[PDB]
Amino acid sequence: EDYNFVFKVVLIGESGVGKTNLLSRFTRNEFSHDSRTTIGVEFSTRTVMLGTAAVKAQIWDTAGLERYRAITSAYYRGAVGALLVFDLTKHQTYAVVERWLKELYDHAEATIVVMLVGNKSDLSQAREVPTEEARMFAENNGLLFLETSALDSTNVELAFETVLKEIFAKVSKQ
Ligand SMILES: Nc1nc2c(ncn2[C@@H]2O[C@H](COP(=O)(O)OP(=O)(O)O)[C@@H](O)[C@H]2O)c(=O)[nH]1
Ligand SMILES: [Mg+2]
Repeated sequence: EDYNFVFKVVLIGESGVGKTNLLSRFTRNEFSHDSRTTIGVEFSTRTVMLGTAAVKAQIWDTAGLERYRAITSAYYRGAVGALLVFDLTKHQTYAVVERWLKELYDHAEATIVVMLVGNKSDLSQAREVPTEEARMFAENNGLLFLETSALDSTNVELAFETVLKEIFAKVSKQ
């Protein structure tokens, strides 16, 4: 229980993109295919060293994020980070990224650090979203960017640590 900050980081994007498995990989180094999940919303935690600061990352996840729900407001409330995940082998999951941003900014504060994540990079042979295209989008929209694989661990820790360093930088100036 050595930590100085608690950072709430929510995972968002279409179902099937890998959000639950980015959580499990980062927090438990685990990867399932059909994940046992509780009803509604959950989080898992991981303490991370940022230089000499101890930060407790609170990673939030759910299966039904969906604007009609009463719970959406509470889900986003107090979030200082977000990973907006798409499946790089499914163009459709990336085509709705703008819509997810809008949903996110209706409920999160503008200071939230957002990373656009292209997941399933181990399947880059079957890619439908050029890295360059996704990268420019993120730059035009004030989003950090990375491609990850929750399956092969590529960039998962880096994804989370980059968001967390950006949050810490930011909140130090608040
Ligand atoms: N090849 C590959 N499959 C993945 C990856 N991440 C998740 N999956 C699979 O995609 C499916 C959905 O992933 P899940 O974590 O439940 O996504 P969620 O619906 O966004 O929470 C499951 O079969 C996962 O095992 C990845 O990085 N690579
Ligand atoms: Mg899930």
